[PDB]
Amino acid sequence: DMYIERAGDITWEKDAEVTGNSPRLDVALDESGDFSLVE
Amino acid sequence: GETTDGVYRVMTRRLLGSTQVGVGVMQEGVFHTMWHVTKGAALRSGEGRLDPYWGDVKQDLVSYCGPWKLDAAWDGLSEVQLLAVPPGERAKNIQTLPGIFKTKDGDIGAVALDYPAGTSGSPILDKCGRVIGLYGNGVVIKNGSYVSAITQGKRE
Ligand SMILES: NCc1cccc(NC(=O)c2cc(Cl)cc(NC(=O)OCc3ccccc3)c2)c1
Repeated sequence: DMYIERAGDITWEKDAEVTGNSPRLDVALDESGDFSLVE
Repeated sequence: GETTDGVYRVMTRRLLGSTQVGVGVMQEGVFHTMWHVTKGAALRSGEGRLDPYWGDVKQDLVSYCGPWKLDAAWDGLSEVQLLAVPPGERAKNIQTLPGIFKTKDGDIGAVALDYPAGTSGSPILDKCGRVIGLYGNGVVIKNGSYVSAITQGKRE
């Protein structure tokens, strides 16, 4: 059996840690909801 | 049980101890998460029950108590924040500029942040704090890193 527990508010935080890049990728989505790289 | 707006952890006690299988967003009395997290199963909140209302395996989304309420969209230019809620760790905002998933049916935003699989369902926010989608369905690229789609549902 699954259950939920509150973890916080949904708010934008100024001065948050900035990380991550922005890749452009050719992708495909199958009937099962799985993404795959088109190559 | 608790229906206060906010981000929630989705936990299970079937495995060893209490394990976090994912995360969800409670908004307007409706709980929103990814389909792969709950598989459409009912959820407990205190002694209350949250029954599924809408779901779709291809979109990998599910809503509880009512229809999908989240309709904000990434504007295509601005930086966003992932409100990551990792297993056993505190909720943390992480700012990033999304990439793009180019598909045969159009382009989708994509966030390149790496987190444990149990973080699936954590909301992605715009500069106004509006939920533009959920984190947890994406692809594994050459460098073993993970690029998740900004997965959003439709508000009918
Ligand atoms: N199509 C729905 C679906 C079904 C099942 C699962 C999923 N989602 C994921 O697998 C998923 C979701 C998130 Cl939030 C992060 C990751 N991360 C990831 O794979 O990182 C690489 C890695 C792996 C192991 C050790 C170290 C690094 C995966 C979707």
